[PDB]
Amino acid sequence: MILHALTQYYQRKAESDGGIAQEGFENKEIPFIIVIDKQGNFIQLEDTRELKVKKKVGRTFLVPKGLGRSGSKSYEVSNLLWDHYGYVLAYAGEKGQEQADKQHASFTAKVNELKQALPDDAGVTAVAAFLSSAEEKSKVMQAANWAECAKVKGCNLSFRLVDEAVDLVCQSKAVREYVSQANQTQSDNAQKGICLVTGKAAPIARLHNAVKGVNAKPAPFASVNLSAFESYGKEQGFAFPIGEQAMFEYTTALNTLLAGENRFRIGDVTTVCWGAKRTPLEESLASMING
RNA sequence: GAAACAGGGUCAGCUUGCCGUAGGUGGCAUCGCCCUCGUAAAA
Repeated sequence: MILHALTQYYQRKAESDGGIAQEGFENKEIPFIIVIDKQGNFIQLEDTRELKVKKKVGRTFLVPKGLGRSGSKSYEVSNLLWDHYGYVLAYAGEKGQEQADKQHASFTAKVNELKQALPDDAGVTAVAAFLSSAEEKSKVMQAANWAECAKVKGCNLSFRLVDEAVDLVCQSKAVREYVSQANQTQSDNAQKGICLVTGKAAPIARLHNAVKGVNAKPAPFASVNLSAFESYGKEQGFAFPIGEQAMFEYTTALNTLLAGENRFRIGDVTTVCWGAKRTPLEESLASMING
């Protein structure tokens, strides 16, 4: 009942003010956010990096998912608004600026289609004009704040537009409904059965969402990657069919648990710990008592 | 839901006195004493 249980807990977190990502997001940490007006052009640069024992990568913002780069044609894929410096600002960082430019090229296009698919939000218009006039930040990326010089702890920056100061353009309502309906449409495009978890016919998710914490590297919960494990011609990640919506559900539930206090990580075997009726008052304890 | 290695090896070694010494001693009557006796045996 592994995956089904994970899904149960995701449902609990969603329904119980747990503030988990809503089917359409990941709580990616933004090292710093560019504050913009209707034209941006470096209205301000806030650095969010101020955090715990180390100078971390910002405040936890349930921004759209990391669409993942996966190497070769990295620049083609670009996260929705929050993204890599070369994608967003076309900051050089190194000779890998040309690719960054291409990164920027697609990121712009992404933002541009974000404007085209979702107009009437000042944020996307703002970032579009921002991309047009990134020179205003071409100085700022060495004027206000820095990216720790290769691709580290300043990378994965994002955009916040002035006049709200607390809500990221990524997590802005308008952009949110866009990304949710987009996750719905692209899902509708793909095949439609069957969930291993909800058991309903639903979009099968290739590339399970790489839950983070058990391995040192964030790792797939279940990714039939190598060719042999590819069992019955389902051939990569359909080998296991799980509803992509439910894929999100459980992978986020697992991520939260793995990052929650419930991680009594005995040596290798990290051990999350649910409660079907969440908050059974033992869930928080179960690590403290076995660890 | 077939085919699938825990694997290919890895001195516990190297070496180290249980020793240097250390009275069983000093010493203490076997004693004090006691009839083999009373006796029957020259065929």
